[PDB]
Amino acid sequence: RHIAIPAHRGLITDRNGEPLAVSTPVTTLWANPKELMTAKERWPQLAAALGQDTKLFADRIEQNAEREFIYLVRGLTPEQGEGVIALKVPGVYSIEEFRRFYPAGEVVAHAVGFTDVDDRGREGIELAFDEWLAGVPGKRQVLKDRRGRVIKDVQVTKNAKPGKTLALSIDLRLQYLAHRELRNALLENGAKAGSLVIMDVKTGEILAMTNQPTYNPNNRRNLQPAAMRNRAMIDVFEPGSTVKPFSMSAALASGRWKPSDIVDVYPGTLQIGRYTIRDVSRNSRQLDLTGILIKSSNVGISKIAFDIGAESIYSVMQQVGLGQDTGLGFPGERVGNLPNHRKWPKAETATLAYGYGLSVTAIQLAHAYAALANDGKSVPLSMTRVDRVPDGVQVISPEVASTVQGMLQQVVEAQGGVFRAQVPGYHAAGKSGTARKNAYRSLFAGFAPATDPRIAMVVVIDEPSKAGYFGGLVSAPVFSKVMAGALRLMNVPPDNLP
Ligand SMILES: *C(=O)[C@@H]([C@@H]1NC(C(=O)O)=C(S[C@@H]2CN[C@H](C(=O)N(C)C)C2)[C@@H]1C)[C@@H](C)O
Repeated sequence: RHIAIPAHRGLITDRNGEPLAVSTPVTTLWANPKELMTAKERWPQLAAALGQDTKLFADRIEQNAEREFIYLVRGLTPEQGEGVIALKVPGVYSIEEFRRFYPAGEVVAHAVGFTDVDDRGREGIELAFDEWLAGVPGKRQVLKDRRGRVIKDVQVTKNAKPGKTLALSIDLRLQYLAHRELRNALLENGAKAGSLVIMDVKTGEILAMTNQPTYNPNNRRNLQPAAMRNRAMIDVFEPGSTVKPFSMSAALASGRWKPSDIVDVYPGTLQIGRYTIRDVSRNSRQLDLTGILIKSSNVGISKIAFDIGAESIYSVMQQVGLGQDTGLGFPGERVGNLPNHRKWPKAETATLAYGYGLSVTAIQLAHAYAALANDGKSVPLSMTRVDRVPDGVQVISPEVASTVQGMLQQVVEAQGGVFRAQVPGYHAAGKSGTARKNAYRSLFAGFAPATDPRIAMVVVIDEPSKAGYFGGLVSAPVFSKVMAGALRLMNVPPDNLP
């Protein structure tokens, strides 16, 4: 009785108007088997025109002989569709439909996602913003005799309303740079999987989100399953040392600690009841707060955690969004877990403090660094272009955030620091770490320009079979290269000036 009139699906562009998902006209062929059944001699030419086996085609028509609508083929070009319609096969009609094509392809596959056969969002932005993008389908009334001769297509019951254009937060230029550099780093280190997230610290915008391995959304016939995984939003891990700047934020906000305060960590181990906290680097006695970060001392961070209490640490981590909902409403996005133990024994206090007491995603870690870089102000995450920036929330006092930024600038720039993360022409800040899932990931989280932050970035490189990945060796060089390129693409003035 009714045949739907598909609506033009809204265009998806990057933030600069570059096309990412385009509704393109296609011609679909359908048939009324009751009418096709009267023209059996035409079937082989029809089957041959559709590149279909004559018998498989005949069986399909015979098996559907009492039906009034079946699809023959979907998604042909207008010219191909016209050519078959030009054979004048009785009971064979055409529907002008729309099919999504993804011009940037594998470069932004997970972020954009894709639609199903019926042009409905199935993954990523296509799904998250399906109501905005879809539009309203039309309706046409088909009236036939008491069998299969089309008596009336009388009218169109309702016209189609097209979907709405959507500009993503993604900057395809930064996305391409991140994609290329993550693939390069994976090949260099013998790694197979990873993610790279770039964020605008002032606006909450996700400027880049790339996952390796990736896939071509235009050709989804039996791909590798690992390729489909949106790692940045789905791979949950214990962030480890990358959350020590948050434990430091709690220490500075407690009123008990100043950056020049000292902690004795010798001999790089600390016994707490039956348990032993151990530092990987064990060449220290007295360290200031910046030194605890540079040497990544678990003993140093744990002693501070015992002094200030785990409640203060848990609260900073919860306030910056670690193990919390992002509010993006992105399909398949995971939350992780930040356990609120209410009362923490010494062992749980220490493990929380050096980041093995919680599980987060790369997106949550990048959002947490954005808050720190944005002078302690958290702006809601956005996968769409943000024109009017929300007020956000002051989650870390501006004083504490500015102090920790300076400590992280020293982690990158000071003697003995993560020098492979330095960005020529700029001052940069960040912290390397080894994530845990035991499966490991090499991490670098940071932001730049260090003295007036604009961009936050997280690099996650998955550690294969055997260890040996140090975040400072593996992920830090990727941060340097992508950050150098992203700041220049954004015309951010160099801050490393005399
Ligand atoms: C945190 O993730 C763990 C520590 N964090 C780091 C780090 O700084 O990435 C280290 S590695 C330690 C510090 N610098 C040395 C280094 O980078 N190499 C010699 C290459 C060794 C620890 C793994 C923490 C939870 O133990």
